[PDB]
Amino acid sequence: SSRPQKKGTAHHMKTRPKKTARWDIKRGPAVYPPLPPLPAEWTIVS
Amino acid sequence: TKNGRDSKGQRLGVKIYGDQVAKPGAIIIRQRGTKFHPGKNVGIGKDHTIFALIDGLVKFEKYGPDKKKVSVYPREIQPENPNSYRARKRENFRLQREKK
Amino acid sequence: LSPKRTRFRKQHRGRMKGISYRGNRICFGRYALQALEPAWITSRQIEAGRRAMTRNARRGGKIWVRIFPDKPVTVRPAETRMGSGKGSPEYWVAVVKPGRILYEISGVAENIARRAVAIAASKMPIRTQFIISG
Amino acid sequence: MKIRASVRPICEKCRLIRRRGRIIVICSNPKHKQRQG
RNA sequence: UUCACAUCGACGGGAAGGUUUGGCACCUCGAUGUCGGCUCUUCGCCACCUGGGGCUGUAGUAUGUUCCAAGGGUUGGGCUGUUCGCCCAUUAAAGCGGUACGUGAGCUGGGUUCAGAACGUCGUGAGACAGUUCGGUCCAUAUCCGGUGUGGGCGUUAGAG
RNA sequence: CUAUAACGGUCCUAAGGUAGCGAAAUUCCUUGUCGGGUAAGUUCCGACCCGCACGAAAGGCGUAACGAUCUGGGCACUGUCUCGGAGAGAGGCUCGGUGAAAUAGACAUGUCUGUGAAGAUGCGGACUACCUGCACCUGGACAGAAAGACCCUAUGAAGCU
RNA sequence: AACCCAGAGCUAGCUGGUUCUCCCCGAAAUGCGUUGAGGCGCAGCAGUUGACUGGACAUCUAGGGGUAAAGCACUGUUUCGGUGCGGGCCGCGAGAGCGGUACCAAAUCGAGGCAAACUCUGAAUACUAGAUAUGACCUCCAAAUAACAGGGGUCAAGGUCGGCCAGUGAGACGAUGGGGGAUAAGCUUCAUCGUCGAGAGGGAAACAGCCCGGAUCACCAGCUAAGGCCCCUAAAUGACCGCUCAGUGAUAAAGGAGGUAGGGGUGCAGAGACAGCCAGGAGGUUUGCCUAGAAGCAGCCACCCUUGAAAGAGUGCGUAAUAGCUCACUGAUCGAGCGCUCUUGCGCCGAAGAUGAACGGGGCUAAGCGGUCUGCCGAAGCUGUGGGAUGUAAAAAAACAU
Repeated sequence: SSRPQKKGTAHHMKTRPKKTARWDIKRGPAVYPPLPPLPAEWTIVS
Repeated sequence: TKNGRDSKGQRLGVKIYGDQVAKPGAIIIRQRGTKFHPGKNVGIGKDHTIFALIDGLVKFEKYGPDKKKVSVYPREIQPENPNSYRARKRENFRLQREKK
Repeated sequence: LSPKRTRFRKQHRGRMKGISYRGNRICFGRYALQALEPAWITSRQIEAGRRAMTRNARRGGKIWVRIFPDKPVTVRPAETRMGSGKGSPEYWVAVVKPGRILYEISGVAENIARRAVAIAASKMPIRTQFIISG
Repeated sequence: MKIRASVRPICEKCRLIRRRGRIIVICSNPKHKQRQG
């Protein structure tokens, strides 16, 4: 004994998924080419 | 058995910091003994309180290397204004009232 | 082992905060036992270690209890923790932070100093190591 | 054997071999024949 | 005898356990029935005895200690309501424990927490003492899971012995 | 001899326990020492005495007889026990007839571990298990029974002084 | 202290109960007083309504404080040495004197710390008080082409007084600074914030209080956050650099270590090394004492010199002790890589419980952990499309903001 144990909430901070590798923390999503705009989608003109 | 636990809870701050606006008669310092001495335009009190005599500003400064020497001044300036927002709010009160 | 004058009977706890300066370079002696881990050290540890290096040296060289406890720790009986009336007459404690010198010993040849201060490190609750007077 | 979890070479002639994990001492004098951790 | 480590290990230090005494008081006061015995389990080990081994300040016979080992074993009584609290006679030994201090919809009620009564003491007094002493109806025709037995349908691709 | 004080001095009250009895239905420490009894007896009998806190009509001490009284040891007698066994009767069991009960949110109602108001069939992982009867046992469903009787609270109720 | 009827539907600050829809706003569990603390009164925080307002957010500058840290001026303690005052002791002698002691102690000095009720000093934040800007969109008019300034119309937003009225008054955990405790508790008590309370959803296996995030609705549409990409479950068993061989990867220390990849220092390596085979390995001398004996090896003192390649009054065993044995040291062959040293990273032992593997399982030598670059999955979040509702507001809308 002489060592406490880690309970609810307390247990969570020790043992939740952390992304502890500086690299993957850094990253950002792909961007893209700007994708020039798109036409209308509907027309009464018929 | 405890014997202990008899605290008073009294409060004694500085009331008007340097470069605030002192009314006349208003208290500058409520103190226990004389940390800050009276300078000019202030009056000591019965219990060493330091209160303003004329409107103006409070200036804490050394009256000796050690002492505070609190003081007051007329400090009247700036009549000039530059804020659009206050005028805007007032303008809205009326426009909306008229609309409704 | 304790102070003579009881300035204030009881004294509440504190906390460790690592050394950064006053690393207590070396003043007396030539070989010190530098602490590394912050902790308390009672007066009874101090007794123990001192005995260790005195009877180990046993031929020459002078010990130096570089630190003196000077703060009381209390202990309460088994009465449901009501009011902490009397426990200061119990052990005293020296708050020892990192980078601090615990003993100093001169007038001793090199390796004899190593055995004295190594044993002395065994009697004592925190990981240390011995330093020479640089 | 003296299963000391931390003992060390003591005779001048201790050999300190590790086998199947266990760090052990073997000396010509079996008083000294220790196995560690 | 000399010899720190065959054996005991002062002075002090670092741990694991969770079963003693405790600290909190989180569930349970439209209720989670207490001590000790009986019967019946089953599990843990850091091992008491039986299986194998080192080391021994082991001549042998005894041992002393540690190491792997839970497969098994782990009496009968006298005293007390009272698990190493204990003398008797053995015995290979006559272990320590966990299981709501295992087990009261299985059992007894010797103790304690009911009403009677008394002793010492406290209280002027009613009464009282985690002091003592004598007496004091512990209820039950299993729905379900569980377990021990035993069947039937049906599956087994045609149907059966 | 050493000890225990026959006998003395001090404050004290109104005075400082007489006779008997005594570890006692009163002695806590305490299974108090010692003797008898027993193979072994914290119970028991006889004594000693530092009576924690016995004691003279809230009587002291002892008594022949009497006790569905409490208590200790005896001889005879035995299933109380060692260590069970067989038997007869009434139930249980099956078939014909009549036919309740308490309980009951709905239950398509597994084990181990983990979790969780910190002791789950209802959540997670793994294992295990055809469906459904009947007899039998009672470890769980914090099973039923009585809105606990212990503990506390209420500027609750009631009884006694 | 009967039973029935009546006052009596007694009283209960205590338990239980309180039924149909939608819409908008939506708390507290704090202080004070209380025969009061599992009540109530006031404040504090909702609603709704009427004024007067000015902000709120960011930025910057002033003003006081004595906290964190530091410090020994103060107070209180605190070790090491200096100094010696003065005192005790020996006595001489019938007075105090020069002194001596490995002597006890008061001020001081040098070195050296420590303190919630110590400060010569002293931050960051916090607080108070000032000025300084500009938020979101539109429609625009004049543009080559933007931008923005030019206006106009909206929308969004702070407070300080009041009115009518509530509920709340033991919060919980997490982070930090602390008291109490044993620097024990999912303990208790306060101060500043977060979530839960009153809040869903995804990650965390399950799992109020940890992480992202905030749920008006529809969608068999898409991009991401926290977290992840072998199977059970979505998505690379994807790239290259390293490190682990224990199933570690899920849990705990002191201590131990020729485990393992590196690093920091150190000397040696043809006036050749650590390996081994080797050879040699003393004279004084039995060192003096003690002891029966002590002769290197019970114990203690001197502890050197001579000889030489080299020998320590001998390293260990042993002998009654001697002797004996062997080490250190030293030359030759073989042959040029080996000692020492502290720490970094990952590991091993130390590390054992009671129903049955308990750590998601299958498993894995990468599907583990350290590092970087790329693609993807991932929520009720953001987008896209389409409805609803509140006000803003006074009218068809439409547009915002929720």
